[PDB]
Amino acid sequence: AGILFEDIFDVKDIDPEGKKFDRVSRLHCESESFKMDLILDVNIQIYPVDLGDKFRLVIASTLYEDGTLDDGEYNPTDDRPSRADQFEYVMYGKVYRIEGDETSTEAATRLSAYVSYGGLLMRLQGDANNLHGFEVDSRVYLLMKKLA
Amino acid sequence: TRRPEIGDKFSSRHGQKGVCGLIVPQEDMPFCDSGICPDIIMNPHGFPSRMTVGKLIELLAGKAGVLDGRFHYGTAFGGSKVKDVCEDLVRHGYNYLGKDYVTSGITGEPLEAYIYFGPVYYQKLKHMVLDKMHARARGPRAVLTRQP
Amino acid sequence: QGRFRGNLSGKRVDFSGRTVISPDPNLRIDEVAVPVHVAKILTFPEKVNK
Amino acid sequence: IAQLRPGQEIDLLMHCVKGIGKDHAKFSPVATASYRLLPDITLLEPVEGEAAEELSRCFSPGVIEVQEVQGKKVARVANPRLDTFSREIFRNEKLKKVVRLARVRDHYIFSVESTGVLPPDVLVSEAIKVLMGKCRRFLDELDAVQ
Amino acid sequence: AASQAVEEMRSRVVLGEFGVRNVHTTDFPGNYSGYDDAWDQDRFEKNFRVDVVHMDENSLEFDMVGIDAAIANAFRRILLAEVPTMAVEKVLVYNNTSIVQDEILAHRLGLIPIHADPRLFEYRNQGDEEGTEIDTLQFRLQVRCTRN
Amino acid sequence: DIVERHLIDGDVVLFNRQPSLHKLSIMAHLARVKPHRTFRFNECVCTPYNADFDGDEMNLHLPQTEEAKAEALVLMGTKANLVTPRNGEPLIAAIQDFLTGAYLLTLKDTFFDRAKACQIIASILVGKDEKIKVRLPPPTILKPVTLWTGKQIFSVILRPSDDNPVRANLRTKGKQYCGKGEDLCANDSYVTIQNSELMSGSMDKGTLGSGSKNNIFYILLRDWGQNEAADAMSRLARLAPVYLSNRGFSIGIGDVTPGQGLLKAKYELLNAGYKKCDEYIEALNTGKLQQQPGCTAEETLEALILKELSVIRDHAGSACLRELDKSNSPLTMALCGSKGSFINISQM
Amino acid sequence: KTALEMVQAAGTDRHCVTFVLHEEDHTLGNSLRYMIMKNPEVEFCGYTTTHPSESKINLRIQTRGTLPAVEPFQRGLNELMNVCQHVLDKFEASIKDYKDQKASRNE
Amino acid sequence: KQAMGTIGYNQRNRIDTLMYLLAYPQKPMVKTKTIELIEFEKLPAGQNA
Amino acid sequence: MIIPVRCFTCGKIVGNKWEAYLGLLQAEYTEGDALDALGLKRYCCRRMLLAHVDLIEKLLNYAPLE
Amino acid sequence: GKTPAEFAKLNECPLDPGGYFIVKGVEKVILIQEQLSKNRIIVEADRKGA
RNA sequence: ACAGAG
Ligand SMILES: [Zn+2]
Repeated sequence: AGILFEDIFDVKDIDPEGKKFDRVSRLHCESESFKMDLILDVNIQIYPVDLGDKFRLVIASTLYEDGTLDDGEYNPTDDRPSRADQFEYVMYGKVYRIEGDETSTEAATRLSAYVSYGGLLMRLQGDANNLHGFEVDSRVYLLMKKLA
Repeated sequence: TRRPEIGDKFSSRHGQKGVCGLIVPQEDMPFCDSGICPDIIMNPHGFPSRMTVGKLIELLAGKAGVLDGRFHYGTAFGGSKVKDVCEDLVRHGYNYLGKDYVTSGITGEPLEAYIYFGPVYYQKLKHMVLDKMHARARGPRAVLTRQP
Repeated sequence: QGRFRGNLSGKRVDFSGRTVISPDPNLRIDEVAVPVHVAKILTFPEKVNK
Repeated sequence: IAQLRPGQEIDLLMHCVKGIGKDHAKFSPVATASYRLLPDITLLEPVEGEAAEELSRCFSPGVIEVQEVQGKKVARVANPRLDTFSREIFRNEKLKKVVRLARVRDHYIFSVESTGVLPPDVLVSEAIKVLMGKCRRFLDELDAVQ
Repeated sequence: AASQAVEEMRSRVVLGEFGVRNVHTTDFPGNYSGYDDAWDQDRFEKNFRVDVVHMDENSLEFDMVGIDAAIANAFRRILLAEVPTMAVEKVLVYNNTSIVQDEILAHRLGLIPIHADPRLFEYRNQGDEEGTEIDTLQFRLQVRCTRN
Repeated sequence: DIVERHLIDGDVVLFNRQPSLHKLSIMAHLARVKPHRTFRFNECVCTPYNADFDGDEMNLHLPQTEEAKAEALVLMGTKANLVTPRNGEPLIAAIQDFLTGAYLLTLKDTFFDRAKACQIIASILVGKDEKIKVRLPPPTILKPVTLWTGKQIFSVILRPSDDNPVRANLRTKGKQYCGKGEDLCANDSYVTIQNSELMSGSMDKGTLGSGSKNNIFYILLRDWGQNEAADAMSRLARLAPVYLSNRGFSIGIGDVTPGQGLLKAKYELLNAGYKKCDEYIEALNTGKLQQQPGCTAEETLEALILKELSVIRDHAGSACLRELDKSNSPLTMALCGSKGSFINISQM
Repeated sequence: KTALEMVQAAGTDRHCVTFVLHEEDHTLGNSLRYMIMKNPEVEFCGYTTTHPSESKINLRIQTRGTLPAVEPFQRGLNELMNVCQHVLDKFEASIKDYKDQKASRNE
Repeated sequence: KQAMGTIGYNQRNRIDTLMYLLAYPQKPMVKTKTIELIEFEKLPAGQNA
Repeated sequence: MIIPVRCFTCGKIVGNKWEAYLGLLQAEYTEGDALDALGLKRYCCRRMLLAHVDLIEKLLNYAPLE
Repeated sequence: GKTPAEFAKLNECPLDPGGYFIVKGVEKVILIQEQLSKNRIIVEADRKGA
């Protein structure tokens, strides 16, 4: 595998401060299996997300499950079996800031990871044991499938 | 007989003076559905700082006027109102605020924003670059001080 | 208009020109377009060497 | 051309030559040549009643027809080609949400008005050959280099 | 649905209240998930049709279906700028005594359209002030005004 | 022998507006000969000269000596004079239609497919950039559609080829920052440029313009050298017109027309404010007025009236800006700071 | 005289080259770019006018694999020519069909 | 005051130090009442663009 | 001075409509009916006749003659 | 008191305002001069504040 | 000596 993180997320709010943009919506989500809160921008024109939807979000280091990190360039035209065939939405971006929780003065374990998908931001916040394998200046694939 | 070139000063009856900066062919102008392309393209950036709202109304009153054979009055503290000319434009099938669906002449694809289109009175000013270009290499000198 | 201000501290100079200015964004910021009519007049003395 | 008074005289001699319109605008053969994509105004919900009349006045005078089906007025799109898109359906507050003003992308409606030099069916045929001629010229230079 | 939104996005220019959307052309290979947008001459020759809807003296309206903006705009630009015609370039004036200035009269006579078929004539060479049978026509205007 | 040749491309030539208030009013430029009669220069250099292209005239001087070329080129060159001597702030930077085009490009709503990404980027491939391999970045969105977010296209200004060494870094507050987001703000107004890639935030006057520091061209100047700043400015001057002229950007009478939500609010404010003034009129002429300390009773009345009348403008002003939509062209120019202000919008 | 000049990118063995189409403007540029972008072996394609005073366009092509960019460019010219050949045959058929119908009516 | 236009009806029989004329002048499409009092729309200075 | 031969914006020949336009205004058409009867659909052509001043009809009095 | 048909014999324009002289062939206007009213008691402050 | 222009 080349998976960093994987969990099922439930959408809890769609626009906290109003609809600032047409195509983009700021999804605030919470995970069942782990206590992870998720901020995520998605293009809601190509992929529409509703306030009750439940989706599976995998973050992966490589899009080919055989664990070959060979990415000189990404060719859209090329067709081979990959991980994206199982998922509806895919984004490519870079982890750019790992930051500690400020809200407790002692004995804390929550971490924030920030990923930017060309300006579509993600904050993934949770226990340090679940965010393992994130490093600054690393490039990750988000993958996302809605569940019935 | 002089034809307008780069550097010739034109003005527009509201203090929006401006020198000619580029002359582009008819094939490169943006064009409406009816085939009209502008004689002059004016930059929108002049209006916010200068608040020449009267130019914006003159364009609208004139457009509603040419379409029905009227001269609309622009008299101080009076004149033809926006509410009257808006109803003239929609009767002739144009948008009530003069904005039109404009196609790019370079790419052929349509422009995203609607573009304001109308007839604005433009007056040519006496200041022409041909009467102002000057160069000296060496030449005649004064008699008292032997300097140019 | 006396000697010290008008003719000594500042003075009329040759190899000089003046024209209306107009924009051109396709030039670099270190460049200026000079018209051919000024360029044919404003000469520079190039010393001949190898 | 001119206008005279007695004793005044004009005598001259003209030389007509061939040129393209990129050189000077007196050579262009068209009054205007343009195109527009074709409208397909579609009704998302059925508009009945006296809202059918005010939907037929937010458009050009021949596109929305109001028809009686049971002694009741229902509106349908009839000829969306004649629409000029004045966007009057957005001044109305109740009917912004029942229409989808659009344009078919791959369907153009050319309008070529000639000035009289040669008729416009020959103008389009000549215009297509010019683009064929531009492609032919650079194929010759790829052959000349290689 | 995501698929219904994709189909609108690649086939309809939609007009909003504040701006047009889906303006660009997108049917290129690798822009979409399952679609095969590579060039296929047989698919072009099948879909393309031309319908002439109106024609009379000096006017023509016709529909092209299945061609792209990048080629329809080429036809628009050739008709404006690159289809040749015959027009006056030189005026040889003998005894002009009218109030109309000679430079203005020559400009007016230039803009008169001449019925000569331009395919039968060649381009006049560089220089060559006289010209010949192959590449020039000649007109003579001569008017004397007198009292009745 | 001495040959008095014509002025040719690459001559060092002095260029000067007639009133000079500082040293940057006269700078040295490399000449290029062009057919039309005017002098022409890139509009990023309008701010040092205080030039405005409304029939303005400028002077040109041709130094007649090799020693005068070198002093002009090394000391007075524009690339050596990007910052004013006074406070050390950049003056050669982006201006109107290079700030507005950059702002609209870097907004979160912009997505480009491969054909339009290439056609915006290919504009920069002119001049000395004609030999570089263009480095189209990987797309952001992959599975439903292949989209490039407009921030990536902007980053091609800062690093246009794989061999270019520039690694710019910037982290600053934008103009319309809410103050609590810390890169998660709702306005998308916090700027991060990490390794010459724009990770968040739109580009305002405060990041691409001449006002002050925290400017990415100032970062390039201080961290990578003069030539890198001058290249990026030439790329922005070339790229942003190609976007903006094919997006369309226009102002109309419908962009300054008061909606019904304001006309009710304005009527309430005028009636309330005038009636509060009328009571203080009565309290001066025919009663007690609480005379403020240090002023006479008449003067105390002027400061109360000016208080009421300021409240009317500010409350009516903050009512119009809440009912304006986005893509209102004065509001875009006010937000990015390219021209105008929220006073001007509220005033018209 | 020559209307075409090829300018290879400095590091790249013929897969990146800029084509200076002389005596041209947006008319050929945008149409030819469209046919080249329809080829799945092209990575980047786009044109710029060097200056409004200059009738040049710098058409850049970059290809994915090992193939030289001359081959997409030549295929681009040929397919555009075949499109314009087919557009003409359809147009002239519809004009003749319209004239024949109009002459067959009211007679 | 500086706009090119038409001095008057005697402008062709008039010899002056310097005179500017516009070839095809047009009268304003939007006009004041003051324009009608001074008769500016008889010898106008400008063109509708 | 005299009616321009072509419309500035599109190049339709409006220079032959002038002697007709004045004639129709003697038959008491309105301006907006007179331009519609001559074929001036687009408003850029309409302003050629609507905004024109016939100066040459008045300069030609002062002009010298036998 | 002439009619517009008789201005044409004099080569003059009916709309020409007059109000000016012709002296040695140049048209010269006496401008309106603004003045203070004589025979009026000004009451004003001196430089020294008296 | 006056009027302009920035
Ligand atoms: Zn016209």
